[PDB]
Amino acid sequence: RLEEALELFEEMKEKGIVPNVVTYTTLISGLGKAGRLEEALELFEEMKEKGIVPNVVTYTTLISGLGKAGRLEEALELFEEMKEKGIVPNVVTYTTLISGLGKAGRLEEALELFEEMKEKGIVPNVVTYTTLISGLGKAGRLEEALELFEEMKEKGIVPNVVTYTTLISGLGKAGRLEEALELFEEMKEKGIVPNVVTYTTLISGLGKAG
Repeated sequence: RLEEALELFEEMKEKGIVPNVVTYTTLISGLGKAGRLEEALELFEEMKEKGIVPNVVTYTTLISGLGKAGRLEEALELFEEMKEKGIVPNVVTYTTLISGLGKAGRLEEALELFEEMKEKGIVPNVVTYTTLISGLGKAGRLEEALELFEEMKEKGIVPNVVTYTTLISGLGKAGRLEEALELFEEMKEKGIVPNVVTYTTLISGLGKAG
């Protein structure tokens, strides 16, 4: 009921009443999910200016939408600022961040973020994983992409088609046909349908040998 809440908020302000950090955090959350970013920004400015101290939720909602927007430098600004004010970031902040840093080809920083997130005792997820592995493979760092795949399984996370297609394509280009094979089999074991790219690269390598 976000539009009603807003009407109420305007009526509140009009009769000269002080907004509370809670009314602000909920408004920023609703505006953020509603995908209407900039409005959530105006509200962040009223909030900072009126001296209200934001929670971890205002920061996470903003950085999530900021990342999807592709406004990485700003999202980062926030992330750092939040860190200063002692607000300890959750899994989503990190995920949106590394997802954006990967989409931005700023890999090693995304790496550092992952190591930091693990250091702060945060739990990486299937999104943080598939994104980091796809990032490593896309940059030709196949070896690491592998290690990370393995450790991702080691934590019981089930990869999806992307991590597979990317690794198999890389292994196929690389000439490590045997592993690309066991991996093809393993990815069938889990019942997922392979991609056209996997098939063609596989037949191409399988063909060029034996």
